[PDB]
Amino acid sequence: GSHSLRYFVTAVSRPGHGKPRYMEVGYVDDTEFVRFDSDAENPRYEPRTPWMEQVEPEYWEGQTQIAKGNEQSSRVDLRTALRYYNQSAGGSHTIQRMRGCEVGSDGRLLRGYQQVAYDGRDYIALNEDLKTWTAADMAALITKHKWEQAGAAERDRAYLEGACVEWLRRYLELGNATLLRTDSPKAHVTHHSRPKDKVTLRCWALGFYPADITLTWQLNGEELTQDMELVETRPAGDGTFQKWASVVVPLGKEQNYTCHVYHEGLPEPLTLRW
Amino acid sequence: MIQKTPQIQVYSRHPPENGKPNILNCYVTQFHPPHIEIQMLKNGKKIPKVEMSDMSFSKDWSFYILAHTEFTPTETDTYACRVKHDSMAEPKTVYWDRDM
Amino acid sequence: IQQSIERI
Ligand SMILES: [Cl-]
Repeated sequence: GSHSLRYFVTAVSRPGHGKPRYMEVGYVDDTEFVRFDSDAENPRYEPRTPWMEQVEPEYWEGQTQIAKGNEQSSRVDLRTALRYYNQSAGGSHTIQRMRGCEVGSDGRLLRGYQQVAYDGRDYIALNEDLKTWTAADMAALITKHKWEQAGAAERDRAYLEGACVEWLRRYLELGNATLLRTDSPKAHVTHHSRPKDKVTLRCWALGFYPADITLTWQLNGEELTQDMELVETRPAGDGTFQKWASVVVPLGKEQNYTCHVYHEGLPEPLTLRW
Repeated sequence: MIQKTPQIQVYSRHPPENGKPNILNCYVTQFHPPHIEIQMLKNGKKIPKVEMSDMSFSKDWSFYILAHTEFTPTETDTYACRVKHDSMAEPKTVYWDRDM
Repeated sequence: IQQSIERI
């Protein structure tokens, strides 16, 4: 498969109410594994999975120091943006950054990411070539120039192609048991009679990982789109995911509809009927 | 500031069985700004000390959080998540429905 | 491993 290591950074100003709130979150493959929270009684990077607890203590202190530098920086950034955009004082504003690498099963870099949003909108992003920037606006053009002049892109390229990839591997081998597992969905169909002569068929998928799944309903032998609902895929909170798709069909015609569940952890897709 | 309205799902961790310890989730997504007030309700009343995940945000920048607490479903007890966010004039309540 | 971020 392909895997990714990703860092998500949030800074939120709260004028009058003290210094900005600041957070960093690390993800391996969409599992949260490290976190830095300024609200902590004693803020610092900490492990978020049992498997992260086995790394050298040298690991943490260093990363904590890096996060603290990021937090002081981000506080300056919030002030900077207010100035670039000429925004009124006294409101809350947010900076977000995502940076990470996505690597194919051959250990090669498929993609490196470096991007920033201000107040929830694209601000600046490192292009796929890992050498040039895309500024979303006038304000971001000032950062683009600063960053070119400071040789930021090359610092980022080096990290994304080297360290980012190298640590992904440590982490993968570290959380071995649980990161690479597959839990296939357990499926079933429920049945409900609504007004007039309608029946709701709900096709359920539970306890699966990874999150990626497809559920479809077929009438006679082709898929449906109207009379259908599917909920966004959701965490059970224990590392598995849930989804369902329902369809409304005529009463006494339930037997003509089948539900199909597609998931990598299945020797082949599931077919259910009421 | 473009504000986006949180989307909410309330649902159990395991299939609900009356009288059996379970976990109840309020999954709130696609919102901006990050500040949000979530409360979980039993019979209309605040449940005490419920757990919140680390807020994060998704590839589209929008934020999300999972609120969860122990609960034991009964025939009559009802459950709800109540969300208060700047993007909405009024708090929004979604009730736990056992076949959803 | 996280690195340090460039100022805006
Ligand atoms: Cl019924």
